[PDB]
Amino acid sequence: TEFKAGSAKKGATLFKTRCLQCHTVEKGGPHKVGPNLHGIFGRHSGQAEGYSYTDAIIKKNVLWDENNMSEYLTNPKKYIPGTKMASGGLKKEKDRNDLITYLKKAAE
Amino acid sequence: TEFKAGSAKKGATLFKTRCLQCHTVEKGGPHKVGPNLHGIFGRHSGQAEGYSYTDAIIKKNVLWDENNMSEYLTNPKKYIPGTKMASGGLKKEKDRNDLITYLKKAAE
Ligand code: HEC
Ligand code: HEC
Repeated sequence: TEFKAGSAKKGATLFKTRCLQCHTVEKGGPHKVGPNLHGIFGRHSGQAEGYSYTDAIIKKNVLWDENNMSEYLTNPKKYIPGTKMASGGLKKEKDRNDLITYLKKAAE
Repeated sequence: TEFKAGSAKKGATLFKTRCLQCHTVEKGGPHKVGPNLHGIFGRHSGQAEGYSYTDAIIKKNVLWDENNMSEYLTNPKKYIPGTKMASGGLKKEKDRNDLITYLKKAAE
């Protein structure tokens, strides 16, 4: 990979401070500004049901792997021009690594 | 993605004619020349237990997604220099697509 396992604990707190505002990760969690992320890994972009995605994300049709998720998080709009995810991104690979480690584990 | 779903039926027969010689895909299937492929998607390269992999594959530490699997199949040795998988590859994207479609489904 080009993703290195980080601290799932560190990633949990990054999630809460950077992602929670718009998303849930638990199975059965609701869509909010952003879609619930349970089971995101291996799923393609813009496929959660009952969520209204941008045309851009559906069509980018990104396959979510720890690798892909990394570029996305780096700079969402640069990666999927047109996305309405209003996040400036996680510029440090160390933060991304911790977050993805946490997300790999909690969205399963 | 850059992978398009094909014919799972077509992929089953490509598997049997090109992959079966060295691999099994069923859960509980044994390692043969090549490792059993059950649950390969989302797993990193060189991690099936009880199989003796090349140094190269372990270290390539490729994360298996439909996308990755595609490049691999295209030309194994060009993608993982040092691998002992003795396959010349699947040059047509249409064949790859059918195979991966089948593999996505059978290795789950
Ligand atoms: C609101 C201010 C958000 C914050 C903070 C984060 N995300 Fe987000 N996300 C948001 C929206 C509005 C959308 C949908 C975009 C669209 O163009 O329709 C998303 C989407 C995602 C995705 C893609 C989901 C898919 O089903 O394809 C992922 C993987 C994602 N968001 C993850 C994520 C993470 C891990 C965040 C914290 C670093 C995060 N987002 C912040 C809104 C918002
Ligand atoms: C014997 C002549 C093989 C044929 C035909 C195919 N594969 Fe293979 N595969 C083979 C070996 C000896 C190995 C291990 C390589 C090493 O360097 O140790 C592999 C490995 C794979 C992998 C990687 C597995 C992992 O656990 O990381 C995959 C995804 C794979 N093989 C798939 C595959 C497919 C789909 C094939 C048909 C087109 C196929 N292989 C042919 C041996 C042989």
